[PDB]
Amino acid sequence: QPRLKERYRSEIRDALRKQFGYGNVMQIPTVTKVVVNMGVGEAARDAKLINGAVNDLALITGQKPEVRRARKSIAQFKLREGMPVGVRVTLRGDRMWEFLDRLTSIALPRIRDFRGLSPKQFDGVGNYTFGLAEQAVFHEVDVDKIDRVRGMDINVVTSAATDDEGRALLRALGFPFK
Amino acid sequence: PDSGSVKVGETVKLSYVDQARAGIDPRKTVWEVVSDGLDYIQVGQTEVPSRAYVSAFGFKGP
Amino acid sequence: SRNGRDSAAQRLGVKRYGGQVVKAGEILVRQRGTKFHPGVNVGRGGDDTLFAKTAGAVEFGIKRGRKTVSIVG
Amino acid sequence: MKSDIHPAYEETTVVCGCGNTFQTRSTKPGGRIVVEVCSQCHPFYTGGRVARFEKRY
Amino acid sequence: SVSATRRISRLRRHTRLRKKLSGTAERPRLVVHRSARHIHVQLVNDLNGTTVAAASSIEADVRGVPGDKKARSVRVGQLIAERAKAAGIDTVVFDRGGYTYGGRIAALADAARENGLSF
Amino acid sequence: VRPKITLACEVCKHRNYITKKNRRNDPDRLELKKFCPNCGKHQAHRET
RNA sequence: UGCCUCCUAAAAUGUAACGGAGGCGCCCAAAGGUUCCCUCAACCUGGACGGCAAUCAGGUGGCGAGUGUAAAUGCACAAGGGAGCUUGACUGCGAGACUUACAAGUCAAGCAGGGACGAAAGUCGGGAUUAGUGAUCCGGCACCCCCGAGUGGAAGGGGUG
Ligand SMILES: [Mg+2]
Ligand SMILES: [Mg+2]
Ligand SMILES: [Mg+2]
Ligand SMILES: [Mg+2]
Ligand SMILES: [Mg+2]
Ligand SMILES: [Mg+2]
Ligand SMILES: [Mg+2]
Ligand SMILES: [Mg+2]
Ligand SMILES: [Mg+2]
Ligand SMILES: [Mg+2]
Ligand SMILES: [Mg+2]
Ligand SMILES: [Mg+2]
Ligand SMILES: [Mg+2]
Ligand SMILES: [Mg+2]
Ligand SMILES: [Mg+2]
Ligand SMILES: [Zn+2]
Ligand SMILES: [Zn+2]
Repeated sequence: QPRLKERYRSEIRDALRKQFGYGNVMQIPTVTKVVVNMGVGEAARDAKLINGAVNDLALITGQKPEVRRARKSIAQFKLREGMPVGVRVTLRGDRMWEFLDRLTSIALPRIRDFRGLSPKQFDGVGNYTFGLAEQAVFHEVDVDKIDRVRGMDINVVTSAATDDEGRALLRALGFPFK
Repeated sequence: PDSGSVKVGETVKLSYVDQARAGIDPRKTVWEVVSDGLDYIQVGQTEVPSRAYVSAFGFKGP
Repeated sequence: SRNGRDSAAQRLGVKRYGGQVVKAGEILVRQRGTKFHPGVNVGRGGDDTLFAKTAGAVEFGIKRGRKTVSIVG
Repeated sequence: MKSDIHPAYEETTVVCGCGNTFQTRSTKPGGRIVVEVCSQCHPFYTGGRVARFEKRY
Repeated sequence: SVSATRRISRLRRHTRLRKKLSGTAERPRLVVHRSARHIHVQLVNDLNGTTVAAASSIEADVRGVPGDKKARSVRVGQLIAERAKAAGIDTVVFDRGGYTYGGRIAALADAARENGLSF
Repeated sequence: VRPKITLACEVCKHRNYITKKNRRNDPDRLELKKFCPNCGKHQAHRET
């Protein structure tokens, strides 16, 4: 039992009913999926992704990630149609919360300049996305057994129908903001 | 090693051609043996294209 | 001049028409692509030639936005 | 494919220098992930120019 | 809205196999309907849509059966295979209904062949 | 570049078939499981 | 100067000019067969390097993308995209037809042998279709063991590829 999941339906599921006058417990939001991708655009040269893009996201998340291929060819990026350029993984259910806890407690408050992150980074549904500068200090990786550093960005998909309700959901889980 | 010491230094980057020629895989062709299937390779920390790099060693066209 | 070359015409079109009693195997419609679509008792063929499979009269009609070549045997 | 290609992932009790500990699941071998800063050693709880001459400058 | 992706993308598959598999007066078509609770099946005769024999898993002869949901599939496959043989039916085509062959439906198919339906 | 090749049998060496392959994509001899009327059953076939 | 597609072409077919536009003399051992699954382009919003455009998430989007290759007819039910095994890119036939001066060219359900895939129903005698080709003569090769110039053989001839 992940401790952020038991924290979810205990009082936060009770919290939003006071805030909006709903008529069913099905209309209350729930985070459904969290998507992580590197997007290694440098990987179109020299193929530094084998011990470079699969393994580093593996220890951060827990499962082997999907290597993605490019939809069409672009000349200026030196990138064909079908070359590996991005590395995606997906987190559902009981592994999703154990990434949401361990991000927001031992990784995400290792991010400086405490305005939190931006609460203006929602899309129009209630879906968030933030970024990371380098291979962060998710302490599962080590700096002496890696190649070059590489950032990522992390999507979070919810059942929200508007942004502030999606902001009301994701604030109460461990995402700092201003 | 067993005993002794091999002092290296951080002013050296290694390139090693070998007697066993084990980097060559006898199942795949010349454009994948050296260029790993992609199109632009790093050689001198620069952007030299793959087909134009293997052609510098004689392997061209067919 | 630069033009002037053509290909031989290929004699396409509809060959047996509606209400027409045909024997088993006759070419009903020769075409490129499926301008007409096979219906009941009509097979397509390797270059869209809509042969018949049974003796009987030929009738045409609509079936879900695709016009049909059928046989009431 | 939810079989023996994914990395090893069992439960892992994590401690900080603040003393606040908790028990989650991650890929550190031994249950031995050690941090020096956490999310409860910080707020998210409560929080030239004209001041030049005030040292008689 | 995943109660609409499941309906739209199962009559997208049901009409994919219905092209090549028709079912007539001598070889009718057996259409299963796998919900999350029950299964239904009927034999349809696609010339005027006249169903010849159905057998549901909702009446008392199947509702009073011990076992799990596959065990009520093996029972209802013994129903229509002996409800076909009052209409005089001995070969049929098996419509997957859009679903995957395996599980509750494959236990209806292998329990409808042990009582006469030659497929 | 696409020479005509021929597929002899592997039991009885009859040259039963003939087709084309790309000589630089496939520098080795094709193996397919084709019929043989001498034997009346499928056998293997290499090139010559 | 032969071959394919459009237009001239007068709403079946056909139809000339040193009329008007373009292609072909190949490609694919999977880009074929099959069973199964999926939906595109473009546009808007949010995001580490990221920009008009790499990778991610969510909206609106019924064919404006894609088709190995010119154009036309087609294809969203997909022939478009992805995956698992495979060799039907078979052998013996082929009722009946299209086109046709002749020679040619084209399509073919269905029958058996032996297979592939599918739980079955069934589909498969190359490719979404139409081009990627060349008569006869005379030679080469492999096999069948048909005739063998008195007889036994052989030389040579012949047959199916
Ligand atoms: Mg023409
Ligand atoms: Mg190959
Ligand atoms: Mg005309
Ligand atoms: Mg006219
Ligand atoms: Mg294929
Ligand atoms: Mg396809
Ligand atoms: Mg051939
Ligand atoms: Mg004939
Ligand atoms: Mg057979
Ligand atoms: Mg089988
Ligand atoms: Mg056939
Ligand atoms: Mg063909
Ligand atoms: Mg002569
Ligand atoms: Mg003699
Ligand atoms: Mg001789
Ligand atoms: Zn701390
Ligand atoms: Zn043989």
